Amino acid sequence: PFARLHECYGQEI
Amino acid sequence: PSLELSRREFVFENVKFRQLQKEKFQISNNGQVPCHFSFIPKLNDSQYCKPWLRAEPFEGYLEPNETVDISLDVYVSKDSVTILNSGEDKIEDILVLHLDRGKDYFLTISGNYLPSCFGTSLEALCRMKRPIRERPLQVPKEIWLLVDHLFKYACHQEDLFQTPGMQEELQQIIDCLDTSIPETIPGSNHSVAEALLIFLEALPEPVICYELYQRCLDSAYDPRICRQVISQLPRCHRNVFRYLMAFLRELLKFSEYNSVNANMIATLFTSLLLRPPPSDRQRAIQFLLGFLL
Repeated sequence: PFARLHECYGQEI
Repeated sequence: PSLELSRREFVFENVKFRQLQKEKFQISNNGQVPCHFSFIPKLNDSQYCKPWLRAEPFEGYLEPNETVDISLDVYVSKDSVTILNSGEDKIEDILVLHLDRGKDYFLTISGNYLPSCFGTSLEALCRMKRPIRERPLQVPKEIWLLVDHLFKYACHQEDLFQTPGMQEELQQIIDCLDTSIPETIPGSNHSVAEALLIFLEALPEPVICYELYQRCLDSAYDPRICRQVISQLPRCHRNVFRYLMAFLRELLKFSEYNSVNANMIATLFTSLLLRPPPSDRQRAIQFLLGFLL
């Protein structure tokens, strides 16, 4: 489930 | 005891984090007797210059009239990056070259520093949406970009986090992150991986804040209690810690390819994420391992 978190944290980038 | 100097004023233009500069000059004993020269601290200091500067050599003997080249070396390391980033210090200084039983020669150091996202706090980075030298982010875009690259290209990278990258590429990566939000980070996987480590190590405040450090160690053996210490961190620190733990667990899945095992991760990342201002080393790795497994 790393890809979900990473995608979210990439918001605004 | 007399010296002749090729020059006395030196300029260090566009100084960058971890990028070496050298300004060289020649000293020549123009006196009639042999002299001893050495750089000395200015009235009431410990050192003869600031940390980011060094003289090579800083002392010597000169017969009349042999010459010697002096290298004035500027290198902004993790010790100075934050104060120079902040403007609390400037690329300026005075070096006092001292003739044993004689004159003092004053060398003036000037120039300018270019701030880096490296050595900048997680909190300030999460508040800046554009590159430093072009609601807050959950994590700094720069750490996201590094992890993003590794996640995309390096999951199956042999010896990830065990092979050093290329110095040239490291600098390219840092400059890249200082000035852009790129589609691809330049450089090999090993370079990007090492840039990440350098980023964490350069943080003015570690991922796990200093004051929580000791509580982490004490709590090291109770997983419910470790997690709660983590809850005490500021939002951006908590997020970066969780983010990284999740990333490292992701890499552990590909261990058969990238050689990334729990041992290596523990010993490598513990000291980076959990710095103090022995066998505490053991409770530390234990603390981290608790999260990886």
